[PDB]
Amino acid sequence: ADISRAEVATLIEEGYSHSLLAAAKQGSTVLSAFQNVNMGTKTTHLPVLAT
Amino acid sequence: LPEADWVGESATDPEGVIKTSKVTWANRTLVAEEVAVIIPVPEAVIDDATVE
Repeated sequence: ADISRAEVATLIEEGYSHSLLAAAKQGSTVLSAFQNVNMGTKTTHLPVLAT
Repeated sequence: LPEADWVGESATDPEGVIKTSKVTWANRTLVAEEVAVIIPVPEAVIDDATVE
């Protein structure tokens, strides 16, 4: 007979590390690629030349 | 209200007896009752409207 690792139970504790717990966030492409128009209401009309 | 009467003066007639009369009171109540309304609206409508 002998004392295994299972025989000592929770006299052996398991540790924790947050060294893999990070994620860099990525913003939208279109809000950096193009002009951000500040709107004050739901609809803005923009006339364009058409013919 | 109570009623007075003219007494007369006798030891032996039905009159000459001073009549009994009552006073009475009644109860009136204020009972508070609730009146209410709920008016729902979208947040975007509050934000886009030109008035408060």
